[PDB]
Amino acid sequence: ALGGLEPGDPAPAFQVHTLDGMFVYSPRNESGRALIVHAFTNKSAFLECLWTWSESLSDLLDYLPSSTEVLMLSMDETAEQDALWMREQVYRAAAHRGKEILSRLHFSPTHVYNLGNWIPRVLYSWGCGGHNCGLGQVVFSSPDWKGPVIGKRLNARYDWLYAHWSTDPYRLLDVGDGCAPVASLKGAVAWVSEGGCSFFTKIKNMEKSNATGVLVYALPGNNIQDMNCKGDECFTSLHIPASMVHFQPKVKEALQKGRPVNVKFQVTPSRSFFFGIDQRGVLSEMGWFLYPSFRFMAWQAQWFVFNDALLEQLSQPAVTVSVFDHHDMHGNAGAHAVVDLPADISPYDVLELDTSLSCPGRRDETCAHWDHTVQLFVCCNDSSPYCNQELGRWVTAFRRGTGHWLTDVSPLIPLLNNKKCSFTMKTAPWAMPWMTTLNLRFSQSNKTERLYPFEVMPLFNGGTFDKDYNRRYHEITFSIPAATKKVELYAVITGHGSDDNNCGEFCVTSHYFLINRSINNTLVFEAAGSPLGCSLLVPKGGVPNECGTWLYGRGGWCDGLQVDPWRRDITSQLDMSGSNSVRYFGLFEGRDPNPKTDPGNILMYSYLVFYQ
Amino acid sequence: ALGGLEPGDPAPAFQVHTLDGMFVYSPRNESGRALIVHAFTNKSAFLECLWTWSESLSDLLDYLPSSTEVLMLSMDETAEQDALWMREQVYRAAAHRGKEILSRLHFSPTHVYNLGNWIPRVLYSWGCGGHNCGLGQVVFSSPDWKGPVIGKRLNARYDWLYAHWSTDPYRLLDVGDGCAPVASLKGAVAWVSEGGCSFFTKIKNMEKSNATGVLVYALPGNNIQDMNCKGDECFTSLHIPASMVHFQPKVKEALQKGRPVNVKFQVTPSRSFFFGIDQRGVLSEMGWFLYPSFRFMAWQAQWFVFNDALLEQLSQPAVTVSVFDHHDMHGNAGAHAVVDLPADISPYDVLELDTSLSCPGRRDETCAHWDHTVQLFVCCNDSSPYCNQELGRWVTAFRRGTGHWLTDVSPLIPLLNNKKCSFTMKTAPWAMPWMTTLNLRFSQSNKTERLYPFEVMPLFNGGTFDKDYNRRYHEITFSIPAATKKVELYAVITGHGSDDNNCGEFCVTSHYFLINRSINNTLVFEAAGSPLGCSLLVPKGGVPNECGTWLYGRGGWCDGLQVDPWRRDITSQLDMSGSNSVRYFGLFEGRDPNPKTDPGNILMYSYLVFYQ
Ligand SMILES: *[C@@H]1O[C@H](CO[C@@H]2O[C@@H](C)[C@@H](O)[C@@H](O)[C@@H]2O)[C@@H](O[C@@H]2O[C@H](CO)[C@@H](O)[C@H](O)[C@H]2NC(C)=O)[C@H](O)[C@H]1NC(C)=O
Ligand SMILES: *[C@@H]1O[C@H](CO[C@@H]2O[C@@H](C)[C@@H](O)[C@@H](O)[C@@H]2O)[C@@H](O[C@@H]2O[C@H](CO)[C@@H](O)[C@H](O)[C@H]2NC(C)=O)[C@H](O)[C@H]1NC(C)=O
Ligand SMILES: *[C@@H]1O[C@H](CO)[C@@H](O[C@@H]2O[C@H](CO)[C@@H](O)[C@H](O)[C@H]2NC(C)=O)[C@H](O)[C@H]1NC(C)=O
Ligand SMILES: *[C@@H]1O[C@H](CO)[C@@H](O[C@@H]2O[C@H](CO)[C@@H](O)[C@H](O)[C@H]2NC(C)=O)[C@H](O)[C@H]1NC(C)=O
Ligand SMILES: *[C@@H]1O[C@H](CO)[C@@H](O)[C@H](O)[C@H]1NC(C)=O
Ligand SMILES: *[C@@H]1O[C@H](CO)[C@@H](O)[C@H](O)[C@H]1NC(C)=O
Ligand SMILES: *[C@@H]1O[C@H](CO)[C@@H](O)[C@H](O)[C@H]1NC(C)=O
Ligand SMILES: *[C@@H]1O[C@H](CO)[C@@H](O)[C@H](O)[C@H]1NC(C)=O
Repeated sequence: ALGGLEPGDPAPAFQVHTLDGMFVYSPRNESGRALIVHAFTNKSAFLECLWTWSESLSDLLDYLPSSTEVLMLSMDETAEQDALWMREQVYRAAAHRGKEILSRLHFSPTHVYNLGNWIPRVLYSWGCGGHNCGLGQVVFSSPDWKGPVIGKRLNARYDWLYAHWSTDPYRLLDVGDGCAPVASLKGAVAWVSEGGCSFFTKIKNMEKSNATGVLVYALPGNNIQDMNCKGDECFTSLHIPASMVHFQPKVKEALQKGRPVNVKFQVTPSRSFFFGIDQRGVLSEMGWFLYPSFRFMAWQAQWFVFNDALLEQLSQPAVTVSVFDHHDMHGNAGAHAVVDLPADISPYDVLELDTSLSCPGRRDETCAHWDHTVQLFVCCNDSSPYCNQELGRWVTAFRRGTGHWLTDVSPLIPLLNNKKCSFTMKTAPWAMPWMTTLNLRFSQSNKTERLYPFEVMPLFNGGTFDKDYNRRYHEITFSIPAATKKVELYAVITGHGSDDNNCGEFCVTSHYFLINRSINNTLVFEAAGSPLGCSLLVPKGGVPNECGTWLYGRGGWCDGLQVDPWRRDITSQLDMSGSNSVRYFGLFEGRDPNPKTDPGNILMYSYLVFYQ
Repeated sequence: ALGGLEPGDPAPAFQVHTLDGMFVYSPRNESGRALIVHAFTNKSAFLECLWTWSESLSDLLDYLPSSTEVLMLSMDETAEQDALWMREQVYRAAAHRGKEILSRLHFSPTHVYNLGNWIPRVLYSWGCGGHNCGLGQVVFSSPDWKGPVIGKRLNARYDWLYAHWSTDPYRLLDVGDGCAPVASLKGAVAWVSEGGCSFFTKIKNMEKSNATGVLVYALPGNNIQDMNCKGDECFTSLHIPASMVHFQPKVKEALQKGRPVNVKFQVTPSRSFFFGIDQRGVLSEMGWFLYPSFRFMAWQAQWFVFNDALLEQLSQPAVTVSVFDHHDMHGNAGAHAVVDLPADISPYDVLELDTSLSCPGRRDETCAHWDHTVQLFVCCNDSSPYCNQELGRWVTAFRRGTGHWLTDVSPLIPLLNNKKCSFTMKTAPWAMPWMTTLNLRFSQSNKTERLYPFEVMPLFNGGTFDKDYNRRYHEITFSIPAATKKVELYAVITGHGSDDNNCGEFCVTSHYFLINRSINNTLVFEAAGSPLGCSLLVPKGGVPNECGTWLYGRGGWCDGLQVDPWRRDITSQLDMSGSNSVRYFGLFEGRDPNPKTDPGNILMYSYLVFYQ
């Protein structure tokens, strides 16, 4: 019944009533605007802050694409008033700003249990149970009270306090504002009031007072806020959890009486608050929301656009060779396959890889909970140096299986020196299983002065980022073959791990390919270490709304995205008729690395390509 | 997260608050009382009638086992009052009756969105979308009204009106009581008021007035009722649908004004209203509810008991041989396998078959929507008559995959005359795929005077139930081998199809095995044709709450249950030293069948077994 209501299936047509009229969705054979259906409920402080926080509304008005529509439903019994409240909030935010986006926003006062469509089934069956998704509740219990008092809570920013609450009951002690250290609480959760001083200061003072946790209650008539640091506050690390709730007269009266009070934290599973329909009418999951900002939706929308632009590229003329079709990957072997390439790949001067790393199930919940590198090695002649050489590199997403990327690896065509070859896609041995689908697309460029690769010589590999990292690399002297018109450097470099300086994965590390000991060739990961360095690559293929730190700018790569190779032309630098020398070296802050604890890692694959 | 929350997985421990105290469920290594969790919502007239209809409460108080517990939650915002209302209704029903059952009923005033447990996830993810499950709603729309009016509706009894509503909009005409024929409505749904005359009379008069449907509105302050016939009314067949709703002043005022009024019918998907935990802590689906009566729960509970009693039997000492392990079945081939039986099965005088017919997925929604016969044939020597002979017969359930039966087929042991044999489980070729798991259990009986079968001779087969049915059967003359102490008749007979007399599947047909033309041997399907003939076999293995007419008493079989063979001893009738004659014949009402239209079918497999 109702057809397929799982990710990847088409979205059946439907009709809804809204303050502006009848909103009708009908599948089309063409590509149109993507849709985002959002279900709002007053029982979650996450959505309340989403719709009340000015930053979230500004992000929605600014970063939302111009080719996306949003529909809002209310699962609460006050849907009629809830829709009007949301519309008023949006209009007030858009005041003295753009107003075209309003035409793409629709608010349905209809009750969820009266739609008469397939939407409630999707909302119920697409349960999130993850980051900032799932009603977080706080239960206050006292012997005097005949029953508990249940309220909403919003956990602090994921990037500030990594400590998590425990299901075991806690105590509760009144500490007023909480920004002045007290004698001691003896492992009793603090009951503090927002305002007066800083939030970070409150948490720090409570931790210094021997407190297992803190609970900020908003003053009457106020709203919950997202707890986060500001500059100097973030360097300091706090090892206790915290959350913000509303004000309850009962707990205050009990504390004044001196009666014991206990507090418990729970996560009640809820219904999906977001689900998207792609530009082609395909149902898609919107991932997780790390913190209450509408930006997470916009990024998802951006991805949809890219996906469409991707699906148009694959439809173009090209010779397709399928290597993997949902082939399972896990362990050392990973995914091994053997293919028979066309008889003659010489005319094809362009080679691309279309890759899709999905999970065993359609839903994202059945995916790996970590990001692990993936490498594609190719072997066509064991008696040649090209065997087991890396052809492409990718990075998995945090519990997402919608990844679909296209990478240009044309200069590595000479590695395929045999009509029959073997391809091995490998990841971390201890990684959870994945399902890889890979296709090689051969094509001829539109360039008039077409050039064809004929030789690929590996230059240097990676290694541990230690003080001896640059001591293992020696100058390579090579002579250029005749009938050569162009020389290129093709290097795939990625830093991993953390050290005293958080280097490797979050390091601004420079890599130099000195040529003829006379000219530099620099690759720098400037975006590394930035809070949102990897958030700008979603239009380019990055998978957004991942269950992890997918926003941090990494060194040379990003989560849920292929590693775009670094290609440089050095035909001018080299002496086309004579010998040349090349030497690699990596540096940090302009000096060799000196990691005293937990040294990082550098995975590199470098090649020198000669064109006819 | 939350472990496995699908059918067949264990139920994690949990705690809930109720008017009587703290209800705690903790898995145990032993077997205890089964549990039934029911979610109630005021938005469904089905549950409202369930909790307001006296018949349903009486059925709950009478047929509910004494080893079952029921917990009730309310998904509505009035849970506190809803639980008290349910408790008051139950107590009033139990007045002047038994009160022990009350100790096994618990009512939780806690809101569903505040449980803090795994129950809401199951309720949301176990969507029903089927018979009398899924909010049936009626939408009244008029040009004068700025918005539609949505109300609850309860479709008439499934066994009375098979006509179904259409998603297309209808009209609405006021016809008062509706038990007096009018001029004509011209394909306009009738708007009638309950009371004054009979419901069947109202529907008949409306159909005679050229009406596409009828809608009964209950008087203000009244409640919806289940539409059904009474004796003479049921013989007559009506080809239009009908439903009962509440009274709306707006539609009445509009009709008085003469303004056009349109009515539409929809089915909004909802959350699961019932889910059960077996005696061993395994989550189990409760199937569908054909009409609003609590009996459907009780039957399910009964099944649980049987299941436990079944699982204890399998744990007993026995030689187990697995033939199928979730082997797929579909098409003509069905499921074919080859097994190597023990070296010597002579000492094992008892042979049983443990069978489980599940679906491709754990959920019942992925199951076949029809009941189809299943037969197990065995071949051990192509040069022997025993090849391709039937060993066991089963009947699938309407969209249920919890079937697990144990059938005694010991007299058919001689069919296994070779250590290696081939087993073929076959169903209707056009049937949806199933997954069969079969095990043969050999055991030695506790009887002191043990007897061992050594010869099985087929006697007669089935055929089409026509006037020539008995003309194709001739007397079989057989001589008994020496060293024989007992002779048995083992016949598996099943009627199928319908005819002018509804014979075959719903026929009281007698089968006679005349022996030596001197003594009868009668098998009669007395329960055939009864409304609840097959409802009494749930404790014996019948799968209850099927998506079909599983309550009707069939001829010699029942839905979701094995066909228990008919075994009779005739050692006295036969001349142990001499020849004997046997002749089969089937009769209806004491006479040969004379089906003028759509003749039925009789599937029979008969054997004469000789014991040492
Ligand atoms: C190739 O570059 C290296 C490294 O210099 C880096 O880039 C410079 C522009 C500057 O930012 C340095 O701090 C970087 O480390 C050159 O060798 C180094 O040159 C620097 C001065 O630029 C000197 O202090 C170091 O001792 C040199 N050696 C090292 C770092 O090992 C090199 O000269 C460049 N090649 C050329 C210009 O042909
Ligand atoms: C075996 O039974 C048949 C069938 O009789 C049936 O059972 C009877 C008790 C009675 O209910 C009949 O109406 C049933 O049909 C006997 O043969 C028939 O006997 C009936 C009278 O009982 C007679 O009218 C029929 O013509 C007979 N023949 C038929 C129905 O084909 C038969 O005699 C029985 N065998 C015995 C007693 O040894
Ligand atoms: C969402 O729920 C919160 C929490 O109940 C509501 O917050 C209330 O807001 C009103 C209006 O400012 C205050 O008077 C109350 O004191 C607040 N707390 C309560 C009622 O507990 C909030 O209004 C709700 N939002 C919507 C749109 O209904
Ligand atoms: C379930 O919903 C129905 C339909 O709304 C309620 O029926 C109402 O019952 C009251 C009390 O007898 C009447 O006064 C109303 O006229 C009825 N119809 C309405 C309100 O539309 C019924 O009470 C509800 N049950 C519970 C337990 O809340
Ligand atoms: C916290 O407890 C520790 C236990 O070792 C104690 O040394 C310390 O002084 C306490 N700090 C307070 C009460 O601020
Ligand atoms: C590998 O290359 C060598 C080069 O001498 C060639 O002789 C050999 O046949 C090649 N092997 C295959 C399997 O193509
Ligand atoms: C119903 O319509 C049919 C159309 O053939 C007509 O013959 C019949 O008289 C009508 N019956 C009524 C209006 O009762
Ligand atoms: C079948 O039975 C016959 C009886 O003569 C015997 O000769 C033959 O070997 C048997 N076949 C098998 C496969 O057991």
